Amino acid sequence: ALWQFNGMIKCKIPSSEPLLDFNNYGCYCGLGGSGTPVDDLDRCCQTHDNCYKQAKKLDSCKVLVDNPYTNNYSYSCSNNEITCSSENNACEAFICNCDRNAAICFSKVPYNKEHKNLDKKNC
Amino acid sequence: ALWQFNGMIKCKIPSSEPLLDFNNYGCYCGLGGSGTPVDDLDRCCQTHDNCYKQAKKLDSCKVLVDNPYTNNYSYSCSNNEITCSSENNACEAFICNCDRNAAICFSKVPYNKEHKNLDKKNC
Ligand SMILES: CCCCCCCCCCOC[C@@H](COCC(F)(F)F)OP(=O)(O)OC
Ligand SMILES: CCCCCCCCCCOC[C@@H](COCC(F)(F)F)OP(=O)(O)OC
Ligand SMILES: [Ca+2]
Ligand SMILES: [Ca+2]
Repeated sequence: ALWQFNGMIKCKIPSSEPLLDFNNYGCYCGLGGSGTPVDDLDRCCQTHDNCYKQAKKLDSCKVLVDNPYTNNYSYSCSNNEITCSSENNACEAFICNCDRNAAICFSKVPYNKEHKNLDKKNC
Repeated sequence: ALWQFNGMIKCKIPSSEPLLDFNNYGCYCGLGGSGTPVDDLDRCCQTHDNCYKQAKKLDSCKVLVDNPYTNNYSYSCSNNEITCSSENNACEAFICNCDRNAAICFSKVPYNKEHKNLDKKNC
């Protein structure tokens, strides 16, 4: 769910409030997403969005009541490393992987303040 | 919470249904507990019970709405190893530790079918 993803980014980037720092960034970070990513961080978000889309196609996900945003899964952060729990069922394990890859990506790319709340008339 | 503890024991003992195998065992495994533990597994349960008691004394726990049984915390199981998440707050981190130590203990001691549903008139 959204809360585990928030916690994953803080595990990788301890100094951030992700929901504040990464939501509404570029053409992909935030609900939805269209166009050409404006930068590398925006590219991370595009991959993550494709990952959730991939996930929804999954038979194990279509059976669940909740979508990738409210689908709680299990993970741990210890020493700034993320571990998706083996207790997660197929769908949850897939989302956890999507979220874990994005958190790592976020922590590896430059952040451009100018792309925050990006004028979606540039997407 | 009770559900994470259940999941922790299965992480260590993949062949079990803990709620079925370990509840109602000896004088300590299960809600409550009094007397002299009947065996090593029962001793594991006594330590775990003392651990929750310790936890409740904790200032950070007394502030919470829920007791150790319904207090959700975060952890992962990967390769049969348990990791308490660093996202857990003081109280949750303490319970997770209590639960993790008990799961490991359970997996290290012999199980005696004869102590199941132990005649609490022997406690
Ligand atoms: C007017 C309403 C528009 C505002 C958007 C609603 C706010 C809810 C947030 C939804 O969250 C969208 C999102 C969150 O970004 C991650 C972070 F936790 F760090 F913010 O998914 P995405 O895959 O797009 O990010 C890569
Ligand atoms: C008539 C009602 C009595 C039945 C008991 C209620 C059932 C709810 C279970 C409560 O659970 C008690 C308990 C669970 O044992 C762990 C396991 F998940 F493996 F079962 O805590 P404890 O510290 O004592 O174990 C060491
Ligand atoms: Ca998006
Ligand atoms: Ca007990």
